[PDB]
Amino acid sequence: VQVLLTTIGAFSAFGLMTIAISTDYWLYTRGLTHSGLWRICCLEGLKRGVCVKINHFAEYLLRVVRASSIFPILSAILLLLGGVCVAASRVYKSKRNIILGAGILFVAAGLSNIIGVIVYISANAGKNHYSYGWSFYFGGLSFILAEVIGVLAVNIYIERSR
Amino acid sequence: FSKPFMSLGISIMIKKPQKSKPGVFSFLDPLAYEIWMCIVFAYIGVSVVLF
Ligand SMILES: Oc1nc2ccc(-c3c(Cl)cccc3OC(F)(F)F)cc2[nH]1
Ligand SMILES: CCCCCCCCCCCC
Ligand SMILES: CCCCCCCCCCCC
Ligand SMILES: CCCCCCCCCC
Ligand SMILES: CCCCCCCCCC
Ligand SMILES: CCCCCCCC
Ligand SMILES: CCCCCCCC
Repeated sequence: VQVLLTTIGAFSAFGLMTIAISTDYWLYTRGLTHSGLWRICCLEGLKRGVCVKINHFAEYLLRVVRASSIFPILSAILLLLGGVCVAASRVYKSKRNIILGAGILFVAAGLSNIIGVIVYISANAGKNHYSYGWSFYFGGLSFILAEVIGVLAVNIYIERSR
Repeated sequence: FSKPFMSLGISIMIKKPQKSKPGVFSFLDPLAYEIWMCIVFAYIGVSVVLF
């Protein structure tokens, strides 16, 4: 039962996190122009449809991380590396040690996912009422489902050893 | 003219401040909404790592 709830969760967390970083509908500011991750597409900006890329230019280390969004992407890279580790349960089975290697990547992506928001909120503010769009809440599901998949992958490793 | 039957003067008129009833969640003011959510997500993150 739990052996199948992990492979379906890896493809439901990686395929869901790659969408949150793709569509640029994270933040809604004010004309009302919806924001994004790498570029914002303006609306009601003296033009019908305009979408231009943002220009970000020892505090310079935070600007490059916000521009080169590696933390919200590194979590997706670890989700696919862990998604193929649990896929190694059929081929080259009876190892009882490759499942533990997936429980580390499933939680290491959650640490790099919460960080990708701290560098995004601190750089956002750095009156004007701004809200979070539906595309920003998708990234939140990429962290909750990253912990349920991190408790279900290690629990199997404990049962296999016991 | 007769004796003044009423005294007056140039006065100031400002908007009366209302009671300003605080919200139900007024105790969550010293920390922003982003801080409270980040604490919860860090709370579950530390717990899973500790397990
Ligand atoms: O890639 C992403 N990982 C995420 C993890 C959490 C949230 C989030 C949610 Cl789900 C609700 C309310 C505030 C939130 O972010 C906060 F920083 F706490 F303000 C967004 C995320 N996006
Ligand atoms: C950035 C260029 C590709 C944009 C793709 C948008 C896909 C939206 C899917 C919405 C699903 C709810
Ligand atoms: C400015 C160029 C932006 C290109 C963004 C590519 C995102 C690829 C994500 C792959 C995740 C596995
Ligand atoms: C949404 C499906 C994945 C889109 C990206 C594919 C790889 C692009 C590398 C530049
Ligand atoms: C401001 C709306 C969210 C409040 C969350 C309070 C969490 C308290 C325990 C961390
Ligand atoms: C064996 C079930 C573990 C559930 C953990 C949930 C963490 C949010
Ligand atoms: C909108 C935030 C709800 C928080 C409920 C309590 C979480 C521990």
